Amino acid sequence: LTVKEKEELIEEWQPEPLVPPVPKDHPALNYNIVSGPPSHKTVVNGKECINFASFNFLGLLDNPRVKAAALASLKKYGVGTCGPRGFYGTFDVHLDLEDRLAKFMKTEEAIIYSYGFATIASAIPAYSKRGDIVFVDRAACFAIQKGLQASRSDIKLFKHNDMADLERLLKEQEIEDQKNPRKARVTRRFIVVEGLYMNTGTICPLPELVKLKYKYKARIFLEESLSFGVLGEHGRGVTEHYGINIDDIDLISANMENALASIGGFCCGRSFVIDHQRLSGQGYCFSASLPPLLAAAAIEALNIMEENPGIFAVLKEKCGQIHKALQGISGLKVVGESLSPAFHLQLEESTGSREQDVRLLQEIVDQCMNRSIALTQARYLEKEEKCLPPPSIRVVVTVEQTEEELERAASTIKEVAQAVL
Amino acid sequence: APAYHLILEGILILWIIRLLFS
Amino acid sequence: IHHVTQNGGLYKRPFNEAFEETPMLVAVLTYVGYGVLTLFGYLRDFLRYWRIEKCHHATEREEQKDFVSLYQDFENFYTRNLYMRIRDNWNRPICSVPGARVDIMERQSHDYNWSFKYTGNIIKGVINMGSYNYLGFARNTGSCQEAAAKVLEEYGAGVCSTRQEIGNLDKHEELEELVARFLGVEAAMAYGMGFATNSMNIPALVGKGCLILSDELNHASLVLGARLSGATIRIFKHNNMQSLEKLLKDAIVYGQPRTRRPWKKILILVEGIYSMEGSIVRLPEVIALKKKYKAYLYLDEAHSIGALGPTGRGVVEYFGLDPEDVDVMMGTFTKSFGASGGYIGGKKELIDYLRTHSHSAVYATSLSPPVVEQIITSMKCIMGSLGKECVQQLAENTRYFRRRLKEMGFIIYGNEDSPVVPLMLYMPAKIGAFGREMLKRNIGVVVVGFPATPIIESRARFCLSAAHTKEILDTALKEIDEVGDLLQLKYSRHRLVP
Amino acid sequence: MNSRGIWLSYVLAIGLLHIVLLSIPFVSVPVVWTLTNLIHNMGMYIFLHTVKGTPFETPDQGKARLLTHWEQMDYGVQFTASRKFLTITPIVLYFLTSFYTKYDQIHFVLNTVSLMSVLIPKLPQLHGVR
Amino acid sequence: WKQMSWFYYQYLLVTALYMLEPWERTVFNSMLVSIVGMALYTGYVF
Ligand SMILES: CCCCCCCCCCCCCCCC(=O)CSCCNC(=O)CCNC(=O)[C@H](O)C(C)(C)COP(=O)(O)OP(=O)(O)OC[C@H]1O[C@@H](n2cnc3c(N)ncnc32)[C@H](O)[C@@H]1OP(=O)(O)O
Ligand SMILES: Cc1ncc(COP(=O)(O)O)c(CN[C@@H](CO)C(=O)O)c1O
Repeated sequence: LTVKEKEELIEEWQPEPLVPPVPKDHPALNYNIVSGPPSHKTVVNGKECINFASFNFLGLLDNPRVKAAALASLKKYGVGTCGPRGFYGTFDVHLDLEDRLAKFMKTEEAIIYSYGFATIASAIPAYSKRGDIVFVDRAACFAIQKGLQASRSDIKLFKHNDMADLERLLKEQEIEDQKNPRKARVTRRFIVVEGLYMNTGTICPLPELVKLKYKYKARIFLEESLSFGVLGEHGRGVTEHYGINIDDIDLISANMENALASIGGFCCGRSFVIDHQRLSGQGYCFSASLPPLLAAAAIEALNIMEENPGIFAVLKEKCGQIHKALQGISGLKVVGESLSPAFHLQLEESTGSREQDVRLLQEIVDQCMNRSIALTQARYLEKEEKCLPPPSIRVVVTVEQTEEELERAASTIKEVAQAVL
Repeated sequence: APAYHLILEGILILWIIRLLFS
Repeated sequence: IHHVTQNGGLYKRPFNEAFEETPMLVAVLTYVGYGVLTLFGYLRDFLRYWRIEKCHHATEREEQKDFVSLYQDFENFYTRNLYMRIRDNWNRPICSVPGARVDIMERQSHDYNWSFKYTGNIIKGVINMGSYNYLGFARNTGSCQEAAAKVLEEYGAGVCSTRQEIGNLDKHEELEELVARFLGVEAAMAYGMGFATNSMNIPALVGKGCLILSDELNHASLVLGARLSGATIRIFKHNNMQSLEKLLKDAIVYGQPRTRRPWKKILILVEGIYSMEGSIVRLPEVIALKKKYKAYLYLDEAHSIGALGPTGRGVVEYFGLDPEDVDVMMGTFTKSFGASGGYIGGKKELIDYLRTHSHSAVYATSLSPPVVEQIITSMKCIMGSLGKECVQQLAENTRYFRRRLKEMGFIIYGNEDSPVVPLMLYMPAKIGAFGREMLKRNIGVVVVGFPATPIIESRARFCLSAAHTKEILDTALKEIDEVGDLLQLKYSRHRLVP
Repeated sequence: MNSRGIWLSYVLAIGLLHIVLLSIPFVSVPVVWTLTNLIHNMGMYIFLHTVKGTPFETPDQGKARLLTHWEQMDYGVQFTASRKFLTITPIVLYFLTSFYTKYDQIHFVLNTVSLMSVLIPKLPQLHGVR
Repeated sequence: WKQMSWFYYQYLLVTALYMLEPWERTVFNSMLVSIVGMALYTGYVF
């Protein structure tokens, strides 16, 4: 019954603290400070160096055309919006960019979010509900994993890049379908897949995954946040790469931060599906919209990509020779295809643990800053993760490099890889 | 002037009161 | 000193918050209205097994689409049947800077709101009362905004990297030292979206085996970050200390549901000046009550970071408490500073943990240069020249607008000094009609319903500003009085006659 | 819910279903009391026991679309203040259709049957079977 | 009284008739005249 003298006595209860004491050894703790803009020739900690770890694959960041078109829209709009876009928060630069992205991807409509991590964390759970089943790549990025967790449902992970395993896993759903035909009519299936993964670094097989959707009646959500403005003859995603109609890929969602060098994300598709996020998109309505000087810098960058569709051939040649020039180093190996831009350098013959394994790569990175070359290693959260990648180094190539600066990059890293490993 | 339901019509008053206290 | 309670919390100034009760005549006629719309909803949805009555409207591909209906037939019975009838009152585009008078694009539908066309004419002058423009820092030609275009040249328009790896500029450290001296805390950290300060740092803090003591009507992002954390959520009633204290000493004697063990830690998520019912939290009574039961407090001042107080710093300065008494502080720079993003605030043993384990610092890119150099020069202006003058202006526009609008005979929620003023429209047809009549009268307002608030509690919000003058307000009070008689919105038993 | 306001509309709904279904002089009989019992018991069974789901969109993300209206309301709490009111008032309509019926066992077989198809699904035993 | 134009406007608001299409707002209006028509029918007997 727990009388009033007992219930006051049980107030000796003391809790855990709000935050455990992070150790000094903790790797993330120290952040690099960059003076000036993080352009091609950046200054990291007072060291003039040529970077290989920012994502502006087309430059477009120190472009006089882009910085002039974004200055002319600070002079008539100020900086910020005020309202959350359902309430006087659409500035008409927004209407002019959602209209202009849908014509670039040749679809019917696009929506624009104001932050790149929430464009796909809030677009998965608007469609997927509790009684579903989603088949994931299993090499997916964190932004998908946070969207799948909010869309409470059944998540089933198939192995990396194999249709055999994907097929194997669909056939069991048709078995459980015909064992309860009544309830198999009310549940929808989705396949969530990426093009050019940011972990593994390869492309998914898309032509044999689309003729596999017409058999098992699933739906495809492609998430091309890296291959938007990289792959294809016109830079048009991964569907130009293979030659597949866009009317077969359902939802498509990139972000405007890597090839466009801006802030925020979009999500383009047909108007039957893209017209349901305005009210149920969690991050769309309950949040302020995008500053109109960032939406004017994204129209102008999107004009530059249509003036020369020949910038996509000098990015494919550029990234082709540095992937050949890193094949004979002893200690650490190359993961990714020739046409892919990031290609992180993994560590071959692991020492033993992780904290020791990160410590080996910290010395290779820190030694190269003294030569001329800036690079970083891929950061992760080891505890909140469905499949944890091994430690690696990320090597990001851009168009504003040179054959001479690309070779100097491969010969310098081979000279210090064997002097530490 | 009942016909034949006045017992069950009595127990419906009882079932209200058994339902009410909770 | 002014008022002490049994919860131990003491108030130094009076707390006068009133919430009128529905008249019960109006409350009947709201269900008569909502049922009619529903009854006809089926009728409009009845013609779906015959695609001839209505065409050229969003439907499946029908060339290879024999899958499961993507939207449940019963489902979305609100977007395409009730929202769509009065839909021309929300997504209104703008042609100029959003301070005081603003241009509106004129549009017109022929399909009874299924597709639009933009005529060409723009309403040149329109008093707007739907923009978080406190202290009015939203202008195109200002001294504070003149130093944001200088850093927009050399710096760029967006760092193509993440804070942990090559995406940490030197602008980002000179902001996080300035905020910590603004608030009165030891460290700080800035993010880039204020929605994702909450949905990305609540799950890094609490976990599985902890209790979250939410408030009945919080924002949708505090709801999201408490769902991703895996902690157990219990909802206490709106601004009710008796309902919290019951729910908080019932959770200590007992424990985790099935296993009955003790909880690991308990945190309470509250806000300052809630947007829907604009009302300040009873903050001396939570702090005097979390010291009794040894819980933690997640304060969240987004609608009061520049908008309330003797100098505008916080809901903490308003009550006269020391900030070093609240575990975490949240904030967005979109309301009073006219810039995107948001901070978080606390001790150095917490910000060292959030620079390390938060989801945004490792996967998401950071603030863009130009918008980070606008929050810096606008925060410096508040400390002084003329920064303590525009705060006193917003304090006396609130009082004047509020009593002159309550003496008329409307039903207004909220506290006496809270610059969001909700007017009550308890009918679903007056949502689509109060919004459309004010454009004839040259004034733009904001009207909401079920998506943001309770279905039966439709209202209209009147976010004030310091760029509003006395002559702008009296023009607007002249036209609410006329529309208040045209649709009969004056219904409150009391009437504060002067 | 507004417990005074939602009950008052519900009582006025019975009074409006009674006054329109009254004396109708092609059928000039006081069996319109029995017809007020017949329509309403079949009306409740549709809107509280047949229609399954919720009228909005993504309430709490995924929420129970396989649960009826009677068993999704009030967060599934047994006998609160309104669950009694919804099971005490249709049984009182049985009493009024026997003071103006003056039992004659031909409309009686339509009043007890229409009462059990309302009373049995409100029992807190069977919860999810159908 | 000429002011009957205003009293009809209130009938559209407090019955949610205002936002309904004017090709299917008479279906409601032609029904209620017959409901009252079948209620003035109702009136004589009993
Ligand atoms: C006529 C036309 C009308 C026109 C209108 C159009 C409007 C135009 C658009 C304008 C755009 C406006 C932009 C500005 C917005 C603004 O200025 C700020 S306005 C921001 C206010 N927004 C909202 O508040 C929306 C979300 N609100 C809720 O979600 C409520 O809470 C419900 C009562 C609905 C859930 O109630 P429920 O869902 O029925 O109950 P559940 O248990 O199913 O809840 C489902 C899961 O969430 C958990 N949970 C429920 N409550 C919770 C709470 N309190 N605190 C923490 N968690 C809560 C439950 O524990 C479940 O967790 P799980 O067990 O993990 O699944
Ligand atoms: C606790 C909390 N967190 C976040 C936000 C909005 O985030 P934002 O920075 O994206 O506007 C608000 C207010 N949200 C406002 C934004 O103006 C709205 O109208 O939706 C809030 O109260």
